Amino acid sequence: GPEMVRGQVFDVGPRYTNLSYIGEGAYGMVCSAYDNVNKVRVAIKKISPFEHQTYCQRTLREIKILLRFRHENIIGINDIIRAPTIEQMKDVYIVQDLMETDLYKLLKTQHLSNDHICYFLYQILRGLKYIHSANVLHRDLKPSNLLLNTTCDLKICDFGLARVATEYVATRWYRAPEIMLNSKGYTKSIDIWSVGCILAEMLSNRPIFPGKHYLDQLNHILGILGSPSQEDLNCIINLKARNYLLSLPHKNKVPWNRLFPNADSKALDLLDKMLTFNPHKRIEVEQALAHPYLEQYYDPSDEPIAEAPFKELDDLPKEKLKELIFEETARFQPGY
Ligand SMILES: Nc1ncnc2c1ncn2[C@@H]1O[C@H](COP(=O)(O)OP(=O)(O)NP(=O)(O)O)[C@@H](O)[C@H]1O
Ligand SMILES: *[C@@H]1[C@@H](C(=O)OC(C)(C)C)C(=O)CC[C@]1(C)C(=O)OC
Repeated sequence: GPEMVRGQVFDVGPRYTNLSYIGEGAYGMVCSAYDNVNKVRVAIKKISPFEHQTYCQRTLREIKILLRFRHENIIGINDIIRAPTIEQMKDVYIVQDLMETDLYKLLKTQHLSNDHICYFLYQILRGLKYIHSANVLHRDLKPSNLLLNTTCDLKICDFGLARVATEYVATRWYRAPEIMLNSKGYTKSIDIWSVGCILAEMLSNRPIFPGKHYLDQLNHILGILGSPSQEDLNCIINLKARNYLLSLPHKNKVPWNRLFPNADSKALDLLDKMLTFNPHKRIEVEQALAHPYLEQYYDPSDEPIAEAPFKELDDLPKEKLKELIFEETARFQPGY
């Protein structure tokens, strides 16, 4: 019958065999496998989203975007397996290139040198430059979706929340303050904040803004950035959120070099421009790439961009979204 892993059906044979559990997100279970047709190792993510409108959104968005992106620092989709009829389709298997680990797992075991922080940071921004050039926001960057192979190549993954320029997630320590405040008008700078948070974690092997909920999270951010300036306050669109922040006790800014006393000063300069409360003043991806911290790797001629930008699913019921997912995956079926 179907192949099985940890008591879960992984029906991807006969082409894909030798499944080995890797890990699990909040939505997908991921295995390595062997592709007997191309004679290569792959990863396969199983998702079962059709009972939940929000899971269907995640699935459709990830498939749609990843199939149009092609970049060394972004995971590609090789193949997609699902049932030959929509009525039988309950699971979707997304076949991707196999990576060895992710930044979350690496940081649990290793303290990175500065040269490795620069390289990983550069690869993040190089992928993000292409993403943002397509007018796409990733919106959920975090260490666990920064995949790594043995050659230390880095590929961004997990585009279920991506959108052209929310919902429950397993972590929001990497979310920009405006996400927790304004609740609308999200820009490319929200990704830059997330990258700033990842840079900080690579510098200390600890998350910079942990917190049990949004309120606690904002207190962590404010406890380091200090109370928002007048100009900062004006860039908050929702007046009730602005009044909330006005209600909090005053907080002084903690100098970055007190938090990271041994870090390279160039790294902290870039971190400061990334973890800027005001999204309009936050450094942009191409400016970050050209920052002196990254001069060993910066090479605009080898930092490609998308040919052209992309240019809604919240209203669609889950039955409509399942039709759309069936349609989007037909190109991997025989007889399309
Ligand atoms: N192509 C891949 N190669 C190797 N490991 C992978 C690959 N894709 C995912 N993983 C691992 O599997 C984990 C879960 O993948 P992910 O795509 O984030 O699942 P998700 O449930 O859909 N979203 P999330 O809950 O945010 O993690 C990742 O954090 C990696 O550890
Ligand atoms: C990284 C070093 C390494 O072992 O990578 C990790 C797995 C620890 C991240 C190494 O062996 C020499 C230098 C590299 C390859 C590197 O990327 O330097 C820029």
